[PDB]
Amino acid sequence: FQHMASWDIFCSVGDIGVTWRLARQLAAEHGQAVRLWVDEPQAFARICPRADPVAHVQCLDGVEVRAWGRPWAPVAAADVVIEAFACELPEAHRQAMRERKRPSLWLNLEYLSAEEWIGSCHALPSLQACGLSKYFFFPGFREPSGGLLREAGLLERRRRFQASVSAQDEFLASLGVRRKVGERLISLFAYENPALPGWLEQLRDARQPSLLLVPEGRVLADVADWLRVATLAVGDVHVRDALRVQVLPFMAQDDYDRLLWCCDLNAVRGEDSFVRAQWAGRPLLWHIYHLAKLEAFLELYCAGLPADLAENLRTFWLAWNAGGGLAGAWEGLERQLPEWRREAQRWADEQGMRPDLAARLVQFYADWLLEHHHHHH
Repeated sequence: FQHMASWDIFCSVGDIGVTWRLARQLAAEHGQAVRLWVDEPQAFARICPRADPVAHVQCLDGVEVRAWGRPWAPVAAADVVIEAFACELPEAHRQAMRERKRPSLWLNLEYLSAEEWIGSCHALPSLQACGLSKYFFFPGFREPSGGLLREAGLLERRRRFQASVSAQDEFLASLGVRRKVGERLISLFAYENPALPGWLEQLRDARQPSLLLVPEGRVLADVADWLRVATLAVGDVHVRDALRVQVLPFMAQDDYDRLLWCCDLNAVRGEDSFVRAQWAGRPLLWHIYHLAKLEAFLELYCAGLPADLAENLRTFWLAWNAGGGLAGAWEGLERQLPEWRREAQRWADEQGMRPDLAARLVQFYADWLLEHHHHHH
């Protein structure tokens, strides 16, 4: 015998990547029964290639992935129901949650923020009209908060990977990529940005060579325009003096981790990859889909950095997200990449000591359950 609870996770497409990662970890590491309800199967196919876009129910990585139908097909409610990123539950599911002998624990999983105030709202109950309460669950970088998603053994695996030239070379070769000696590796997952050409020009004109790895999409179209090339296909390589550009193939989440672990600088987008780039223990650039979140993260992340690096890093990140002048900050920032890399490893190690979000979520249910029946803890 072992304890197992059931979890309903609803996501309407914040970042399906975050919800899928959480669902997988609840099933794999905690042995929970997880149903993931997705209202857009095409969005889920983006993040999970092996899925069936027409199947109403399918089991992937121990998670029961179900289509969020219109109209909603009534089902019984799980022990825990998570609304990811303030999507609205089906009316019949709220009834199902109420009808249980023990009503479902109702959680809202919030977007990640470094803002200090989320600590005052984490685990806050809110009595709803139907008579149930829902609890806000705020991921965060400091206590109190719901922590960050992080798989068991992740940093140990990352350290072994980064310590092995052959593991890195073999992985990059599986993407079609071969690093040149002395070439800095930069991954570029971003949104459209008018400041990108000025930054490409700085990479082209530098003394140290760079390899810029770019996935298909809108930014790739902008890179093609700057290259003055009509089409950029997966595997294509173009050289402009010190800058080499290569187009990446599609990558599942775990392979994207390995790419982050190889690169010397990862430009990332979206809430999931922002955290994955931090676990990589490497310099990163975050493009956000906002000023309060950006500035709050910079305050915390830069707190332990030397003043000169912190100034150039903040200036570059703010300009990267404002689309403004990038020249001055990058020149100074590029010269500080080795120092920044040592600080990025320290940051990942420090965050790695905090209990991870999935563990906090399972513990929240345990304590809630014991309190519901007025038992000791």
